[PDB]
Amino acid sequence: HTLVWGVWVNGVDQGDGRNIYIRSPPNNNPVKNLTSPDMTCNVDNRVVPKSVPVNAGDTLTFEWYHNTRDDDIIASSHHGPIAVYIAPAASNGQGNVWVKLFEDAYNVTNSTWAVDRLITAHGQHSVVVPHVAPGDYLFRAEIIALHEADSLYSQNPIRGAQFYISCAQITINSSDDSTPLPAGVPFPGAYTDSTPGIQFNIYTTPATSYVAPPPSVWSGALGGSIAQVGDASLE
Ligand SMILES: OC[C@H]1O[C@@H](O[C@H]2[C@H](O)[C@@H](O)[C@H](O[C@H]3[C@H](O)[C@@H](O)[C@H](O)O[C@@H]3CO)O[C@@H]2CO)[C@H](O)[C@@H](O)[C@@H]1O
Ligand SMILES: *[C@@H]1O[C@H](CO)[C@@H](O)[C@H](O)[C@H]1NC(C)=O
Ligand SMILES: [Cl-]
Ligand SMILES: [Cl-]
Ligand SMILES: [Cl-]
Ligand SMILES: [Cl-]
Ligand SMILES: [Cl-]
Ligand SMILES: [Cl-]
Ligand SMILES: [Cu+2]
Repeated sequence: HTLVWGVWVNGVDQGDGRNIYIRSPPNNNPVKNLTSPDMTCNVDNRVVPKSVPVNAGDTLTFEWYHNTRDDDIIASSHHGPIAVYIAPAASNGQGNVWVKLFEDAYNVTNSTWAVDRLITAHGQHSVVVPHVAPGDYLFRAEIIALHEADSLYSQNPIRGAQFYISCAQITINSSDDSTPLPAGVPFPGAYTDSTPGIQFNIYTTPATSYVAPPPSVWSGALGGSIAQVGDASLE
């Protein structure tokens, strides 16, 4: 159970975005139904009044939290991967529009899942804004918590993989459109019961064995990381 508080751009806090430039749901409950429209941008998908201005090559940092800003972020039990996708705003997230910019699952060196390092990063993880067409976009940040992913929600609705999905409204201003956005995947639709990484037992399978759900990261993606860029406690 975790939500996005806001974003930073090039290490500068853009301020509380909840229901402002983040299409925030009313609480931190997970989405579990892979076929539901809630898979797109969570349970309250509507246009919010602001869109964060960025340029290609900028660092866009999502900041997550549990109950209050810069708290425990997400429960430590929620081991799992993190992804970020992009789609044009005009889609409203519908169709085959979502392009993957970032994926982190398990890091063998450090023996840590993406979620583990998200906590250590005070909720912060980033992508570099790609050289796509200037305009309005949705950035869909997705945490998958696997602590009940031994089961399938479709089979047992009290268990299953848990999705913490947040959509940020981002306006790309300066960009040469040298890497125009390719075809994407639909949400709901891309993840099914047979998809690698949706049904997995973290308690008996080695994490080195884990395969995150496709699609793969777009070759035009410019970078990303799970790491603190800024100190909220000084805000
Ligand atoms: O169900 C057993 C599993 O519980 C996990 O903890 C979650 C609780 O089940 C869940 O009810 C609680 O929801 C809280 C939420 O954290 C809080 O922010 C909000 O204000 O109130 C909700 C209650 O309405 O969330 C926790 C995770 O934070 C354990 O993590 C898991 O190991 C255990 O198996
Ligand atoms: C999952 O979502 C589908 C598509 O909206 C819906 O028809 C179905 O009833 C949902 N499942 C549950 C258990 O609510
Ligand atoms: Cl839970
Ligand atoms: Cl659900
Ligand atoms: Cl860090
Ligand atoms: Cl550019
Ligand atoms: Cl579907
Ligand atoms: Cl980065
Ligand atoms: Cu939770």
